[PDB]
Amino acid sequence: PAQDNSRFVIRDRNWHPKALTPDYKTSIARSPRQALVSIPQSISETTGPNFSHLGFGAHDHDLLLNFNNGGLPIGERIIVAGRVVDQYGKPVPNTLVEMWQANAGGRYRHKNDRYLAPLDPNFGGVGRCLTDSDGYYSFRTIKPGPYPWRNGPNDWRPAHIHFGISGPSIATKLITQLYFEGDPLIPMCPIVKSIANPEAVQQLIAKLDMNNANPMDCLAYRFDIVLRGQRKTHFENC
Amino acid sequence: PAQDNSRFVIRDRNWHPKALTPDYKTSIARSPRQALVSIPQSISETTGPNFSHLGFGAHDHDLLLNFNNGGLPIGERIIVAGRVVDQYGKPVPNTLVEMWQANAGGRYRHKNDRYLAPLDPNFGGVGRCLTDSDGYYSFRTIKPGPYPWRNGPNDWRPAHIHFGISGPSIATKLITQLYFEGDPLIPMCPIVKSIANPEAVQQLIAKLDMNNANPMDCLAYRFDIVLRGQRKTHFENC
Amino acid sequence: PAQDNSRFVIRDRNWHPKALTPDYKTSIARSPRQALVSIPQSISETTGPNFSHLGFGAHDHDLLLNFNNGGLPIGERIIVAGRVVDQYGKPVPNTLVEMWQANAGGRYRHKNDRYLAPLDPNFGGVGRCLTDSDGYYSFRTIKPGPYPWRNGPNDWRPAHIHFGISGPSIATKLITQLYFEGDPLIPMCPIVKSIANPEAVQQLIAKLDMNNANPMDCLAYRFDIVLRGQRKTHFE
Amino acid sequence: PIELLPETPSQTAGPYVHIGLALEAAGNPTRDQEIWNRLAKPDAPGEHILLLGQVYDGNGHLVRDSFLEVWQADANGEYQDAYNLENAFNSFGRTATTFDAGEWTLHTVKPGVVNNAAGVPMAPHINISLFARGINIHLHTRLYFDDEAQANAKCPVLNLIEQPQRRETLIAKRCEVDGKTAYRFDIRIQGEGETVFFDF
Amino acid sequence: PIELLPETPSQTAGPYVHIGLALEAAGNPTRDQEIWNRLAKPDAPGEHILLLGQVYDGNGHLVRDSFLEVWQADANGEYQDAYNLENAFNSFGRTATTFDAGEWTLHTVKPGVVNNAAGVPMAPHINISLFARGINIHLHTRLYFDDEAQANAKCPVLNLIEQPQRRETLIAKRCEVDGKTAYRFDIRIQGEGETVFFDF
Amino acid sequence: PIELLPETPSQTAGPYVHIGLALEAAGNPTRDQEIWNRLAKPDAPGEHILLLGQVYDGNGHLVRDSFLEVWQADANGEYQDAYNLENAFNSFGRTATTFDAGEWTLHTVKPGVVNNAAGVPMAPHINISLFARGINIHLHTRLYFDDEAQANAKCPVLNLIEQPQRRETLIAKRCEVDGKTAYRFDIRIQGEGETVFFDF
Amino acid sequence: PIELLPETPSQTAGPYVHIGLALEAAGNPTRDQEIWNRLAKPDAPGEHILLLGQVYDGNGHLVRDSFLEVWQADANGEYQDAYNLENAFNSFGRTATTFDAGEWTLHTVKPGVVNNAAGVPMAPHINISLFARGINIHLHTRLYFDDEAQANAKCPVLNLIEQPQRRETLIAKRCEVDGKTAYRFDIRIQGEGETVFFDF
Ligand SMILES: Oc1ccc(F)cc1O
Ligand SMILES: Oc1ccc(F)cc1O
Ligand SMILES: Oc1ccc(F)cc1O
Ligand SMILES: Oc1ccc(F)cc1O
Ligand SMILES: Oc1ccc(F)cc1O
Ligand SMILES: Oc1ccc(F)cc1O
Ligand SMILES: Oc1ccc(F)cc1O
Ligand SMILES: Oc1ccc(F)cc1O
Ligand SMILES: Oc1ccc(F)cc1O
Ligand SMILES: Oc1ccc(F)cc1O
Ligand SMILES: Oc1ccc(F)cc1O
Ligand SMILES: Oc1ccc(F)cc1O
Ligand SMILES: Oc1ccc(F)cc1O
Ligand SMILES: Oc1ccc(F)cc1O
Ligand SMILES: Oc1ccc(F)cc1O
Ligand SMILES: Oc1ccc(F)cc1O
Ligand SMILES: Oc1ccc(F)cc1O
Ligand SMILES: Oc1ccc(F)cc1O
Ligand SMILES: [Cl-]
Ligand SMILES: [Cl-]
Ligand SMILES: [Fe+3]
Ligand SMILES: [Fe+3]
Ligand SMILES: [Fe+3]
Ligand SMILES: [Fe+3]
Ligand code: NA
Ligand code: NA
Repeated sequence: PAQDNSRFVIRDRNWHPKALTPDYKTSIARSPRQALVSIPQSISETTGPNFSHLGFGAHDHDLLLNFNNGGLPIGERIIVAGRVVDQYGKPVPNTLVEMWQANAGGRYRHKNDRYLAPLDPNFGGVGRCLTDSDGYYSFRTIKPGPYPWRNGPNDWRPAHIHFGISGPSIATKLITQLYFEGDPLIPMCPIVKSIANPEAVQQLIAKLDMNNANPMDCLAYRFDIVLRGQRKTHFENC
Repeated sequence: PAQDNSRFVIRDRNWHPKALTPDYKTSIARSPRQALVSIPQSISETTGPNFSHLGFGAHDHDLLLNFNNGGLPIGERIIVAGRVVDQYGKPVPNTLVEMWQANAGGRYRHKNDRYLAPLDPNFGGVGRCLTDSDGYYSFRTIKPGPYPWRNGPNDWRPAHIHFGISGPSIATKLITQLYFEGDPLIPMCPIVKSIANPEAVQQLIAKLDMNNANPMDCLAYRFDIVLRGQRKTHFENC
Repeated sequence: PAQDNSRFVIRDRNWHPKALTPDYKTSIARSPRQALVSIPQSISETTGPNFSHLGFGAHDHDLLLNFNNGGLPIGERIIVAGRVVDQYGKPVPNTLVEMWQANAGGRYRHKNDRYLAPLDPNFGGVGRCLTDSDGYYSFRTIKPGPYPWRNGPNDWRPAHIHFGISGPSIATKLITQLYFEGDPLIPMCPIVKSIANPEAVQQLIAKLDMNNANPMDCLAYRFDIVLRGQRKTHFE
Repeated sequence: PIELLPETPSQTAGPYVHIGLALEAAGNPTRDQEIWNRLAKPDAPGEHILLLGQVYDGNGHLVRDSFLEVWQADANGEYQDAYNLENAFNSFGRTATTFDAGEWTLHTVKPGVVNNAAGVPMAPHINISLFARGINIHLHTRLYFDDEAQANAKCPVLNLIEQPQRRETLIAKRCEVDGKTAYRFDIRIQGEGETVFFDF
Repeated sequence: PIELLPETPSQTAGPYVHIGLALEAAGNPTRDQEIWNRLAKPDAPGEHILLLGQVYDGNGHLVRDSFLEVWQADANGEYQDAYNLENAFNSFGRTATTFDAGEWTLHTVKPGVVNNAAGVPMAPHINISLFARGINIHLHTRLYFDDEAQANAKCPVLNLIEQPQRRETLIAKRCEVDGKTAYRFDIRIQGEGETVFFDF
Repeated sequence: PIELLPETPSQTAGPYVHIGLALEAAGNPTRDQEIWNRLAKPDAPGEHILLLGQVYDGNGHLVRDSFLEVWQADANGEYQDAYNLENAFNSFGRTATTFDAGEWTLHTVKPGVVNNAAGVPMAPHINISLFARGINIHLHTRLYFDDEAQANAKCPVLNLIEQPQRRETLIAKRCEVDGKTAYRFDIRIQGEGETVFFDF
Repeated sequence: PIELLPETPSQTAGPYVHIGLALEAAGNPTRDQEIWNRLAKPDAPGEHILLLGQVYDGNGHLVRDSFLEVWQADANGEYQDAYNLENAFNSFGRTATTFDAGEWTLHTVKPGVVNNAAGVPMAPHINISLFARGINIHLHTRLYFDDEAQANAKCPVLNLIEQPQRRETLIAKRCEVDGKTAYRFDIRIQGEGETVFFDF
């Protein structure tokens, strides 16, 4: 079983979005009004699931083939790849990276999506993989379209892919969103702007990566992810 | 019939792309080696077709409906709209604007397109309209995907829509390409860079136009087009 | 038979003042705490009153003569003029512009005003007019004085005139305030500063307009007003 | 992106709004023609109704200096934009809360049904804009009627309000005032029972 | 001072979180192996329990699109981190609220006691991370058990909550669901009875 | 100096130009009305002729994806600018090279003489604009006729070409295609026999 | 976009390239072991062949200071990367043109068929890199064989050359030199018959 053998650098909650960001209307009623209670790290917080033994399907990381109903999805073919490191720069190997997204027209394959834009019969929109021994992951997909939502009267999410990353402990687990280099919708989005520091937003913007493209086939985008720094305990209890 | 009643400002052929731009490989053998011969404007050059009496179909300007085989095309729904003016700022009314493009995945509906990305059974990729009495045009379409081509070993066109504009004379007729605000492929493209002056390239970049979007439906991009300045003759023959 | 034939550009509610601006104390209890609910425009929102055949009196736009009790008001004689356009730069003709203000000493002719400064027996403080066919309006008045008010313990409104503009629909209707070029009270006012963006505040500052003055008579200030962009429907 | 001219920003109407827009309530003489709270002369077609209401702040106290503007269809579901004090009916009016009691009143007819832009019928409604001291930009709401339950249930505007409980805040209560049909429509700006406000 | 690389900032999981992490609930086909809400095979050691709850926003309305991740010791107080669908027990699981009733369920065993870093025993608990549309960064909480009152009163984590009344928000209520031992743990994100959320 | 707004810069029509401007040739369905290569109804006035040609690159290879726009006077020397598929004659048309043989065709009448701006008669001619993959801005040329030698020798436009040998590149060769009067006008973009291209 | 470290830029090998890479041709003593033009010892499996050629500039004159590097599969279609002067066969060698005659020679075996990355067989080929004074970055080409017409016709590399006439530039001519099978492969850097050069 798991042991308490490390500590995780405290989160900067002014770098992360705060809970109450009223331009993102749903956050008003879904944000606490009391302060978070700080607690020291124990084995409950410094351990978490490792997914090395989860059974992955052959195409789990390939959204071009994992919802195959007779053909290829329509859309901009792309590899999304990168490295998961911690704040000390150390690779995070064998960690679960999950992603989900809309199709090329900004339609989600989800019963609650009321957007008119059509489903793609060959696109599901979910992927998962494990980082390799050097911290690298990769997915193949189509670039999601922007899509309109009921926040303000004319609000549109930039093209984005939802990411979840487990990391070494429940303390490191993160859900975030990847955006795309140069998208003019990014600075207009109240969800992006839940993050108060524009330098923090920069960290969510995937860069075009021509070096990783397959010629005559697919483009590529690089998205590196930084989880909380992990260090050994020192001078504790003594 | 047509009369010679105007003159058109001489083209700046260092603002336009030159013919020989060898990074665009096909231009090497398809560019003249002799100088163009300058000639004065006559009725042959200062007149041209007016298309007011061409019969337009109801959906000719609407690429979401003009290739309807049972459903809507998959892709980012967009209006592309703007104004056609001349270099003096005067609107160019009742002029033919034609456009053609690939689908959301960068596949063209053309027998010679060898790209693997699938056709969309509900997308053709051509539109046409006439500017209105104030010079404005508009189309509805899906945003085309980038697509790979055999120039260099890893060359990709940015997302683009081909435009042809007639204007008042054969002297004004122009074919050009619209690109999209923020696309990181734009500065890497040898066809874009056929244009030597980056300020000229800026004129081909359509801007996101939220004011013209239909909420919960489609985004919009603005692309204004400037044709050669038209002026009356003065002090000629005398 | 008003008709739904246009759409109005969505408001930027970070340009406008937000509802909760606590330094303006009365906003604390008079601001919603739930988000506004966005709805699409219908004929209910895209139409509104046209006041072309409201009956205006001779002096409705002239505060120097519309409260005449045997003399002229005391104070700085001024013309307040400008153009009403939409965000596309289109003039807004035949639209209703209403204005109200204090007198030269900062005293309002209103039963609830407890400020000690005297009323002016020949000044009322209200005007109204229609923009002309090119979108222009004009009033003649006296420059209002600044006003102390019970917000913080030494708060003073800059000199200001309240404005109401109808525009083409209920969606365009706006109430705002005009301030005067150079007034050092402007950056100190918590009502002005309900507007977060100082470039938006700049849009409320009327500029001295010597070109529109009547020599040996009255000065003039220019205040242009921009209402929401109006466009035709497309692909609906 | 494309950026247009910025809209002139809103400011509060302030406590003395009545000087400009509600002359009698300020304690002042009025002009020959005023825009006020009688949308229907007695002879106008439709069911004649009195509307009344109070406005509450976040501490539950009356907002005694509220100013309301209203916009509604006539009984046949048509908006009448040509404002004229000679008309038997005008689609537009203005009211204000009294300083002692805090109550506003309107004299009108029940509006007919009008379709939204997609052709779907909306329940009978009066569009309201609320202005006051401490309100930096006016608040938009709608007054619907509790005796139109079937129509309210299917209104495509009401159905954009995610919680049913919030829809109830826009339904005015039928009653009788001096033998005449009336509806009470209270607005709570803030807190418990907070009235739905719209952006469009 | 020393500054490390900045952490990638959080964003909301959004309304369609189920596409990626709760496939069935999205309305979609599932893959061969899914991470879900049954932590214990029927013959796993310990006392088998059902956990269930609903999640409330600041207006008292159900949050019908919430997603929860849980982490707990097994019955012997050991964290089983080698996740595997063939394990008798996984310390990790996931659950989500149904859209109709807004209720999540988890099938597990009551966790054994584990010590904090100073060697002091913590009361039996389940670590919970709550994700949803409108939640910009996930909320951490703990589920403790109302039939462990002696342990709870001495828990060095519960004791970091200054007010005893707030400690009560973390104590699940023993009950019976279809005749089987269960504990209900409702979460109130905001307002009256607001659940304690932790930072660590 | 005075600087006007800059003209929108040209770009290549590209290989798939036919999608937009030569739908059939792309392999696609056509719309009710297309702008194409039959300028003259059979009973239009004047001498009915076929024009055809091939286009060569600097290596002597066929340019199989070229697109041509033409503009010419009718038989009476008048430019008919009101384009209409019901006209007996349109001064405007479009044609494209077949992919197999690289050959374009046009059905028209021989144009009548028109004067230049100084009143001097120009020899009968067709104004041509050539577009293709690899051509960044379209090339302007003129097609004149080898059986108009007297007129050609006095043309004030042909006379602006300094070298007589280059004038020869603009003279189409009279021939017969299926027994009918035709003129062949090959274009050499580059190299030996390079066609004269104009700027105006 | 993502930008890696820039590659060290190329420069011409220059006229004295032989000092470094072709010691005997410089007029210099050689070292014990040199990399040179005999890829196959007499006993290596496969058809033993002599290859020879000349290199022409754009004015049709011999490039007498050319240096060529070659890379080819053995007779069984396998690339042998472990370079060793003991091997019966090496996949790599070097040659140079003589200063008087301008001719280079290679002694090798005809390479077997190798598949491209998609599994399609390529015709037998030798990969050549050409270096010289006045060549700023080396030129890549392939030498194919005129007695493999059927395979050449189906080569997926040859088929990427758009014009058939250009494919002919890569086909070496079978002949006999002193009773032994030879192939001549001339390279024309520029102009008429210009050899196809590749980027990859
Ligand atoms: O926790 C809070 C955070 C921000 C705020 F405005 C109020 C709060 O109670
Ligand atoms: O290390 C600690 C951190 C937070 C806290 F509340 C108590 C601690 O002992
Ligand atoms: O079962 C699934 C597999 C792949 C995908 F993209 C979506 C699914 O619902
Ligand atoms: O908080 C922000 C983040 C990114 C941005 F572009 C603007 C913001 O106000
Ligand atoms: O597994 C770990 C344990 C302690 C530490 F500092 C780093 C690790 O990656
Ligand atoms: O016309 C030309 C243009 C550029 C060049 F390098 C050579 C030419 O003959
Ligand atoms: O006006 C002219 C322009 C160009 C030319 F070659 C001759 C002219 O007379
Ligand atoms: O005939 C057509 C109509 C519309 C379109 F997009 C393509 C076509 O080929
Ligand atoms: O000619 C150019 C045009 C645009 C650009 F970004 C780079 C160039 O070299
Ligand atoms: O038709 C025109 C004629 C002469 C001119 F200067 C401008 C025009 O638009
Ligand atoms: O409820 C709220 C709380 C704070 C804020 F800025 C706006 C709100 O609507
Ligand atoms: O359908 C809609 C719903 C809400 C909104 F704000 C705009 C819409 O177009
Ligand atoms: O009736 C009035 C007329 C003009 C004025 F300024 C104030 C009034 O109350
Ligand atoms: O919000 C403001 C507006 C104008 C100003 F001068 C300062 C501010 O803080
Ligand atoms: O749909 C509704 C409409 C009005 C109301 F009061 C409650 C509802 O649930
Ligand atoms: O110490 C406590 C622990 C749990 C609880 F519910 C209340 C307490 O005071
Ligand atoms: O003047 C000329 C006109 C046409 C031609 F072919 C040759 C000439 O010398
Ligand atoms: O396909 C070919 C291959 C080699 C050659 F010489 C000519 C060809 O047409
Ligand atoms: Cl279950
Ligand atoms: Cl034909
Ligand atoms: Fe005031
Ligand atoms: Fe999303
Ligand atoms: Fe293209
Ligand atoms: Fe050297
Ligand atoms: Na916010
Ligand atoms: Na170039």
